[PDB]
Amino acid sequence: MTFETRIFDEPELEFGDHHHHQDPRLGLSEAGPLQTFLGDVIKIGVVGNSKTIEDTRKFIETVSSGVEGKGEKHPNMHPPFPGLGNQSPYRCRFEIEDGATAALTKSKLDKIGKEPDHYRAVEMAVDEIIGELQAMDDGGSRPDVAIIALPVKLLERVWNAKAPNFRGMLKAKAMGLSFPIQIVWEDVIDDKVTIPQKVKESSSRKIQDIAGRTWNLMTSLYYKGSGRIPWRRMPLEGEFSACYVGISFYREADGQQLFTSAAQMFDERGRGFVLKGRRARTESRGRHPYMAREDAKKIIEDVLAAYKLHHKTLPARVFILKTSRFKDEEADGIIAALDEAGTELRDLVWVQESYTARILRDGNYPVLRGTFVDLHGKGLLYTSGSMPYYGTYPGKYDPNPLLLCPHHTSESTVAQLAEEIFSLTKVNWNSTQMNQRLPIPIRAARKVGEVLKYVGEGEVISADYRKYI
Amino acid sequence: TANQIIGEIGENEVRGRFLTLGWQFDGRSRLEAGIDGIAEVMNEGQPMARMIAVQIKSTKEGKYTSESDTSFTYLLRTQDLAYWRGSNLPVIVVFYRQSDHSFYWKEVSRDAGPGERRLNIDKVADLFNASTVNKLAALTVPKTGLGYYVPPLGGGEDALINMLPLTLPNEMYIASTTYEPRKAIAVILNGDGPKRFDWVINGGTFWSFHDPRTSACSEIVDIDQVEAINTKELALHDDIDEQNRFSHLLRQTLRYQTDSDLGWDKDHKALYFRAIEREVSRNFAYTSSKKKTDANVVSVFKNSKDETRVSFVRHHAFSPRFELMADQWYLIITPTYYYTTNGYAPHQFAAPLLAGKKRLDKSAALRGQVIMWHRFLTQPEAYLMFGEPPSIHLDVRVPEDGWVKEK
DNA sequence: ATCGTCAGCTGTGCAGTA
RNA sequence: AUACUGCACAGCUGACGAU
Ligand SMILES: [Mg+2]
Repeated sequence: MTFETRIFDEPELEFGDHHHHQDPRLGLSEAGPLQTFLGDVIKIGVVGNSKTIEDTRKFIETVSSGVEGKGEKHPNMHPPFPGLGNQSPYRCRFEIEDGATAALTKSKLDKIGKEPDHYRAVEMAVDEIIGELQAMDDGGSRPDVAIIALPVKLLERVWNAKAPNFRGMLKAKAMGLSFPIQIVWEDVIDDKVTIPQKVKESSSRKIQDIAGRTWNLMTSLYYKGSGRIPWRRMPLEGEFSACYVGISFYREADGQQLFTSAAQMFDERGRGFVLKGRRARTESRGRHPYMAREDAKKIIEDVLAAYKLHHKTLPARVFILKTSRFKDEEADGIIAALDEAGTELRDLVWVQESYTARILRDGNYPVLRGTFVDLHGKGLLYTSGSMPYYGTYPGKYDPNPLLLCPHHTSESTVAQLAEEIFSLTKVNWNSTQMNQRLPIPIRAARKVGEVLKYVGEGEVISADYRKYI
Repeated sequence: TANQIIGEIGENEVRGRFLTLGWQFDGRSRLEAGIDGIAEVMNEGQPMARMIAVQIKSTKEGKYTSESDTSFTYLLRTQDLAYWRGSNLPVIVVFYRQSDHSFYWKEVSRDAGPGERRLNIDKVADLFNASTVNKLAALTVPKTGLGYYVPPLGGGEDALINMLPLTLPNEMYIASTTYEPRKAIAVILNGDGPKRFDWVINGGTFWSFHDPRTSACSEIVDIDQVEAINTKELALHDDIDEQNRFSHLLRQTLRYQTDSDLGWDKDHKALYFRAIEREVSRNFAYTSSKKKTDANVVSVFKNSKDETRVSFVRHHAFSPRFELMADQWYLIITPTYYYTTNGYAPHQFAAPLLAGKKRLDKSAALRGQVIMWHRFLTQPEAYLMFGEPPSIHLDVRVPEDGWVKEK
């Protein structure tokens, strides 16, 4: 048997003034963001210790004027950050206001530090932080995005040396405030400090140098503060209207219950790309990663209603990505919930990250990004690999490629859908990295499920994506 | 004259050597005296207007200055460095040796304070070719400035997929019988004959491919209810549970076959094979077609602090999964290591040295590992033979020829 | 209620990406 | 917790087989 293969060109993304480039950093540098900001200032708030507030201000004033990257071996992999001055990528200024200076007390950290019950320490720490943030939101000093950068002293007596998380219930509680939060471990804002790891206590974590962290955190802060999207994937000329839904899975904070997760995105009329979640919690029925009928039907109803509310028309094509097997328990419900609304095209793809076979080529380098092989219906696609642009391989071992398994109800061929998700992988607003592997709806649903894993019942969830990355 | 005619031959023929790819070449007027026709890059015939100035020179025949089989040097003039300055386009110089029709070029990036002039050509890695052209073509892009890059330039490569075409026997035997498998192992363990397992007892049925009566499996199959059936009619089912039963049959079939040296494996990774005295192999003779090479298939490495005791013994392993490919069964091979204390118990700590080995590893050793690991697998009741993994043709070529090796 | 074969799912963690 | 990849380990859901 001879297997047909395919090579896809690296996709280009939209930017300001109808620009098109394949690199988010360079696309922001030449053109600016896709949507500009009417205001010219973004207000930042700091929560933590006095030293951490100081070094957060030092971090902002350090990266305002621009800080270069790393060695000259790969100039395309670590571009310099041109700062926030005259030639800002975001064309806005980022200021810390004087009314948001939340400094914690050493007596409280001595108090919480007591570890009789580890669970109550996490709960009362998170409750006191959220109470102080709520007290800050009440006054006339509302920030836009709050850095809540944790100190070494509090975190080491709650995370490693004591088992619940921190980020999960912390963002589960920071849900009524009219601004998102961003946790910053102390190494990011101050590079002189070294924080030891938990299990290999002799060893410790290693991070990037300066500017990659600067790029990722500044893009995250801009998207959280302004609310205007930095980039989106460029639509093709003469293409139909499409809608992307993704479904992921998780386990709760108990023994034997699984609760599932979802995410959703589409396009706007003028120039935009929405990306949201759902305001309703998902309950449990069993422990297999399955969907039943009413869950899939109400997911499709929600996403179609949210498209119709924005475009005043139903979409012409629905694209759904899952992680477990696409069986007939829920595919009948999906297809019925599509045909009651008259949407013609329909694609349903199971994504497998659990395979047992790879592809081997000559030389010391593996296959490039986007290499496609067709296994008689299976769509084996390498969403990572070597880079003609980054100039090298950013990894150690052979990458585990995605296995496309389209459902037999799907419309398009296995080669078009892989190119579509190959375009869809680089719409990660967390970072500016190019070597994304999982597609963005599965990634977004995983983030939503990780946040919703610890949400208490009766709490209203937010569909705004700024509280998730 | 003669050398003038040789030069006018050489410029046209290096024009042709540029023309064998999408590397469109243009000529020059009469009165220039220091640069010749200019080369322009196109990918697949589509221009993007990237330029290289080229200067031609040519000889007829003979050994060059200090010429060897792998390298040869040359001398350069003194007044030409002003025009050989690393200008807006690099000035690549080329020479012709007509005898083996060779077109020599060496990189001209930028002259500097040394001013060594001359040339340091090698025979193998600085010749005009369709294999190392990206390293040729990555010169006009400067180090300063970001966003400029050149795509892969032509060529092709034949890759492969780690798969084994197995040759299954045509027929196998179905037998309905008593002696449920716990009683079957309880009666078959105390034996000295051919107590070899290649069956699944499912619903009180045997489903073997070797003769059950003519072995130590006589008591399980009894003296009757033994027949034969071709494998093709019952290979295709509508019930996926029956397909899983056939996969169970395949695994227990190989469990006989791959019980060659030290099989009978407990984890999902099979092939625990090893040695008996020094616990080394140094084996899997891969004869190839130009030379044979050996690799440490079973490896013994002493610890750093203590040298008189063997720290860990290394073996190779794989995990089969038995995926049919449109009514055709292939074996999926997934290579992995097996650190062991001595042969029977898992090692205490060996993970960070495997990760360290993977850290300095490439994917070149993987493919070579798979081909040497199949060169042994191609060689009574068991056929113990296997075919060849398939190969595919790539549209594009990896630009590693224009890059530097990792570490 | 465990046990090989089966194929897969999530949870909770450690290097550095040239 | 600025991102992402690879290794290592442990658990639970549906069609399979027993003393
Ligand atoms: Mg973030």
